[PDB]
Amino acid sequence: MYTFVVRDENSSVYAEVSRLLLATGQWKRLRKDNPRFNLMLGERNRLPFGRLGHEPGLVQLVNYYRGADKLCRKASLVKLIKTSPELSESCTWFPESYVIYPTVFLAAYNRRREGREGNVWIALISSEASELLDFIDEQGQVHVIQKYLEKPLLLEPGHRKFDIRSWVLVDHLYNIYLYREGVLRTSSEPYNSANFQDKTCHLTNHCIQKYEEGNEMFFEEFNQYLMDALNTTLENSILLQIKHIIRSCLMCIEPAISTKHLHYQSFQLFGFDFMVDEELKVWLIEVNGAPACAQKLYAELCQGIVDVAISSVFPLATSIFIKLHH
Amino acid sequence: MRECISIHVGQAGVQIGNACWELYCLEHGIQPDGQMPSDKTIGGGDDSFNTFFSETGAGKHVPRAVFVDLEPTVIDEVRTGTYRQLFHPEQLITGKEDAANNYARGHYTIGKEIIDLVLDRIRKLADQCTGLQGFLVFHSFGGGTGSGFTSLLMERLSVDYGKKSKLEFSIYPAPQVSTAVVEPYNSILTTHTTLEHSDCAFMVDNEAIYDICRRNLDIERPTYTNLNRLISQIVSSITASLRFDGALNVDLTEFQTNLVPYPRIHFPLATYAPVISAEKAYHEQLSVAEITNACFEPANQMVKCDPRHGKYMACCLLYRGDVVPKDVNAAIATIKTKRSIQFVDWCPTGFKVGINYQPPTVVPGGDLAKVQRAVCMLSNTTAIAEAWARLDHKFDLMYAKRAFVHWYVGEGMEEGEFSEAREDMAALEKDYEEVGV
Amino acid sequence: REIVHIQAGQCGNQIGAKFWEVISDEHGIDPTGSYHGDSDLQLERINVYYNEATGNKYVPRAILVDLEPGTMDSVRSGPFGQIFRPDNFVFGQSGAGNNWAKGHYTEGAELVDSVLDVVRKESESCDCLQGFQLTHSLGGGTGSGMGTLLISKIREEYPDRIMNTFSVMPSPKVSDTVVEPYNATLSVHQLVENTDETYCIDNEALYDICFRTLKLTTPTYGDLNHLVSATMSGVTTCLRFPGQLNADLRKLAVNMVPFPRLHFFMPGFAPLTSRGSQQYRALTVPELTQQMFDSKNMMAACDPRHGRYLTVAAIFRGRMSMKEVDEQMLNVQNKNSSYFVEWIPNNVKTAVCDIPPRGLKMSATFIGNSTAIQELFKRISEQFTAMFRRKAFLHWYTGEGMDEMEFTEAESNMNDLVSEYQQYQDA
Amino acid sequence: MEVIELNKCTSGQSFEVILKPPSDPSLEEIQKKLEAAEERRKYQEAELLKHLAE
Ligand SMILES: Nc1nc2c(ncn2[C@@H]2O[C@H](COP(=O)(O)OP(=O)(O)OP(=O)(O)O)[C@@H](O)[C@H]2O)c(=O)[nH]1
Ligand SMILES: Nc1ncnc2c1ncn2[C@@H]1O[C@H](COP(=O)(O)OP(=O)(O)CP(=O)(O)O)[C@@H](O)[C@H]1O
Ligand SMILES: Cc1ccc(-c2[nH]nc3c2[C@@H](c2ccccc2)N(c2ccc(O)cc2)C3=O)cc1
Ligand SMILES: Nc1nc2c(ncn2[C@@H]2O[C@H](COP(=O)(O)OP(=O)(O)O)[C@@H](O)[C@H]2O)c(=O)[nH]1
Ligand SMILES: [Ca+2]
Ligand SMILES: [Mg+2]
Ligand SMILES: [Mg+2]
Repeated sequence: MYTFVVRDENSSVYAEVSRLLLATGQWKRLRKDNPRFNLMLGERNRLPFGRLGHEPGLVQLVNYYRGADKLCRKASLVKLIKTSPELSESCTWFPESYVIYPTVFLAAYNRRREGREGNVWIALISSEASELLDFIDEQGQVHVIQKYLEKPLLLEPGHRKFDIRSWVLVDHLYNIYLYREGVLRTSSEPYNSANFQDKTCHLTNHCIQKYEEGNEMFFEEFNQYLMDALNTTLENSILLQIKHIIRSCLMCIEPAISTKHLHYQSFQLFGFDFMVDEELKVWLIEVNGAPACAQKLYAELCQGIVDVAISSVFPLATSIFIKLHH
Repeated sequence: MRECISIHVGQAGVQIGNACWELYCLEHGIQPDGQMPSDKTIGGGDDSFNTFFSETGAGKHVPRAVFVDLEPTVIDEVRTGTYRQLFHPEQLITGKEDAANNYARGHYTIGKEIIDLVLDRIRKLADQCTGLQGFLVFHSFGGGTGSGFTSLLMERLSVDYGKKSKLEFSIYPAPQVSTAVVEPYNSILTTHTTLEHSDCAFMVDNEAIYDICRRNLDIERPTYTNLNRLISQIVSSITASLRFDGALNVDLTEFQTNLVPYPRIHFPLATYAPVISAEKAYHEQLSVAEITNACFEPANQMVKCDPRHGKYMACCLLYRGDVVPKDVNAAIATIKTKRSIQFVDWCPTGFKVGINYQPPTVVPGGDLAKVQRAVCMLSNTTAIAEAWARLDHKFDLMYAKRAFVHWYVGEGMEEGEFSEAREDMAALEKDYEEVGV
Repeated sequence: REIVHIQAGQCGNQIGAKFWEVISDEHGIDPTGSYHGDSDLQLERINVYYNEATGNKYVPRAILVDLEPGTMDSVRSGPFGQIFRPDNFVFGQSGAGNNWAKGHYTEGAELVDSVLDVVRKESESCDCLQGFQLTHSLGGGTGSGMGTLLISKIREEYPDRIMNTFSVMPSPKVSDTVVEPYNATLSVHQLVENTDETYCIDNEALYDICFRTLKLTTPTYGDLNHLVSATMSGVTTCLRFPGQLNADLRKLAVNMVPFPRLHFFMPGFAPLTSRGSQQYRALTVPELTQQMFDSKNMMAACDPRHGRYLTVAAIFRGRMSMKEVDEQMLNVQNKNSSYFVEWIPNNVKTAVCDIPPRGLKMSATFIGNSTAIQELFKRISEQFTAMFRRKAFLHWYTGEGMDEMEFTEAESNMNDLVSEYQQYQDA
Repeated sequence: MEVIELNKCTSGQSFEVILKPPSDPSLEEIQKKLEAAEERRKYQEAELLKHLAE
């Protein structure tokens, strides 16, 4: 009978994982402050990685990778992509970005005055540099500014923007498992590049949207649309590139966060956020380190966390993931 | 030449000191009676082994050591053990009644009755020193004597030898071989009262030594004897530069200069490789590159923690054996790329290297196999603060209910010394955290 | 590190005598005091309990006290009765009539100074006296009333030595008189103030163990005292033999007692054996661990699942794997960790000693500081107030000069002790 | 990767490799504290003896 503690009550994904564990009859949940746990479903901030793996007689496992924030912070992801030789200054899949503080960005925006090319960026969106730079100083904290993708792929009927959330699970062995169910999070508003301050058709976040149910189109429909409208498949036109981006990011930070020879072990669920332009090119927007899941897919994905990340380490009495081979 | 005096305090300190002096004698060719056929300067010398051994007109080489325990059991084994010849009876100081795992009993009640005698014996060795460098103090954090008497001794040594360096070798408490439920209390109390009196302290977590013995020596349930022979190897790597010809870490002052830029943050992580079982018949001998790479594996550290998530302020490599500079720089070259090694901005990214050609000496019949090359890495990384966090958490758990506090108050300590010592620890963790982010 | 042993009244001298029989056999000392053993672990710590006499004989550091001569002539006739130093039989003639007031204030006070004279002559031959252990019951008059008088006076003369007791609690299942709850409540009031460590030996549990587990339909004090001497041997193993620990009474108090008044220990033993009949399959380390934590192996009739463990000591005896003992001990904690208070980290400590007790290859002794012990004091408190609310049987005590007030104080101290245990079981 | 301060001798050699440049209380106070602690023990103990005398 394995043991686990819960330290993030606000977690929909692990609210499910703990209910699944208890219902196998072979897991018992302890009080959050009891140190004799096998598994820590930990808190998001200041998780005590330094108190793990010092329990004699306890294999210990936690659902976060120490150091993985360097991927899941707008400003940290920029610094990691610009300074790691594995991810050249030119990734070809990351949008141009700079970390401006509020108390070399201008060198590039001026370049766009040469050809009067697109010059929309984001934090929030604007067209002149001053409009935005005054906004990062009005907020007070570090913002990151980034080239807005002025020609996104638009779903018809609707002429609508969208982003793709992929859920990636990385187990204690550093296997990279990409959940096969993605979600498109679409804008019900027809896209138009004239009024940015009306950011209902630009910001494609589910909340910001307070054709398809829940402004969410799963991979079944989207692959069918690509076949009918563009004569290609989701795998060929977009998913190859997504698997390449996931593998590249996670292979980059692997020496810094791997728990292979460590006295405790980590896995973590990531949500990768992508953006497909009109030439069927895939771009990486952000990496979310504590992602939520779509309602239809909570059952399948939380069960698969148990199978792959937890029961893999603590066994009990065809698959939903693609292994990204590195 | 400049002499060093070793002081061993309590059970852990005395037993580790015995392991070390046994090892020193094998490494310098001094037999259990203290005769050293190699010393042709009879009854004298300013050789660098005279840093640790004085000589009699009869040519006996006597450790510059004082052993002190508040009870007689342990030092009595020295007094009748195989190296009973080595020490002068005046060097072995014993009480009748020990500290009972109670910091305040060792520091206040019992400590107050023996501190003048011990400092009088310490003064007798200092008077045989032409230019004394300072002290190496061995002790547990956990014992009542180790924690409480050592912190009283460290205060007085500052008073009496204001100009002398003091180094610590400190055994950090592990539940797998622990003696007392209150060791977190004693650990914090002795750290708080000792911090400003110690220039450099090497913490050995018994948990880490224990797991190296199980993994790499294949010992099912390590004994103190297994732990101490491995610990004494590490101590020997660290002190070899004081006892041998060389140009790195030649006096105690150089340890501070090389490993401690900020004075409170004086706890370097030690990492040792290779640890090879002596029953392992076929052992492929490890290369310079392999043993150096192993210096960045947490499984080989004296304290388990993750240096990838801290920053370095300094780093020394200490090799014993068939090692030449070129292999070390080649090994360092390819490890710089493959590893997360972040130094603080106000420190150069670099390594001080020391090579001693005599390969490691191993106790005959012990557990460590002889090897052709070994390395001890000393790195001042903020990740060692993980150990402070663990201890302080355990202290907070007990002290919030004031569990066991009456044992300390009943020895004349005030409850407030607890929260004072804890607040100092709180500032210590905050210092590490500023430097390391 | 000499211990001075005192045994007082009928129960105290009966379990006292069994203790010295059992450990004497373990240290290889015969009934005439001569050592006839094989190992040297037997003699390394022999001085904790034995003084050495000319002729190289070993004489228990034991003072035998009673207000009646009856039981003590029984000891002197018993098998090992000749090993005791005869000057150390200190006894009166009146008895105490199962009356705490007689033992503590009238009869006992007449005799206590000559007991303290023997205690003093024993202490003055000690290199480093740890302190004292007293065997006694709380239900009669001598061990109860005079036993706690001795403790109060020993603490006045030796305020900085450890005071340790084995205290047999009364039970209606093995009951001599109706006034046992009065004597026990008055005694617990003294124990709470003046001892560092008391092993609560519940005649209720010894009876239930004899009846249910050992299948003895009519337990006697002989059947009970077999269980008591096996426990007493087990809990003192660390004092009498060498370990990785250099174990003594103060280190035990430091690690077992987080708050001064909560020093009442639940002892347990495994395997539970009836006297005479031996069984030939040694237990396995998994079995020892499970039984010694089983409520059925506890010598205080308290359910450990109704409280929490503040601290635990476990002492394994015999040839066994220390790896497997560490594994099984870590297994029982991590599996039932809710019954261990989380605010005392690592509150379970385990020792192994090579020499098993007589007639077993494997045994395990358990010492628990559990908040469940409040069940024992509640029980005695309910029996006390049932009579006391009608002042029943008080005249036996007011006739010796006692006031009702002193009963109200003792009851109220014992109820505070109960509330203090409930404080930390919820913490 | 810069190597510096190479010192050689018959026992071994030492040196330094740069991969990148940068970017007390008195005896009498002790004596008070200890003697204060011993007085607090004596107070506590005299209180016990006063109580036992009662
Ligand atoms: N590595 C190692 N650690 C030891 C050794 N002996 C004791 N320890 C550690 O020291 C801690 C307790 O401190 P001790 O040094 O044994 O106690 P002490 O110094 O004699 O002080 P007292 O309380 O008076 O006995 C234990 O938790 C052990 O882990 C040893 O020989 N080697
Ligand atoms: N370079 C770019 N070009 C075009 N559109 C972009 C863009 N960068 C972001 N967007 C769009 O605008 C939105 C801005 O929201 P942002 O990316 O800051 O939210 P988020 O992804 O942090 C929310 P959550 O954490 O809930 O996923 C993105 O979600 C995406 O739809
Ligand atoms: C949670 C806990 C419990 C005890 C200790 C500790 N520390 N030192 C000593 C103890 C006990 C003891 C307990 C079990 C195993 C070995 C020692 N003990 C002892 C003394 C006399 C005895 O008759 C029996 C036991 C010591 O001497 C530390 C933590
Ligand atoms: N376990 C056990 N309990 C006893 C024994 N003798 C007496 N008792 C208990 O002690 C109580 C009587 O007190 P007792 O010690 O005999 O009176 P005393 O002579 O004044 O000390 C009774 O409640 C019994 O249960 C014995 O041999 N073994
Ligand atoms: Ca010389
Ligand atoms: Mg000791
Ligand atoms: Mg009777």
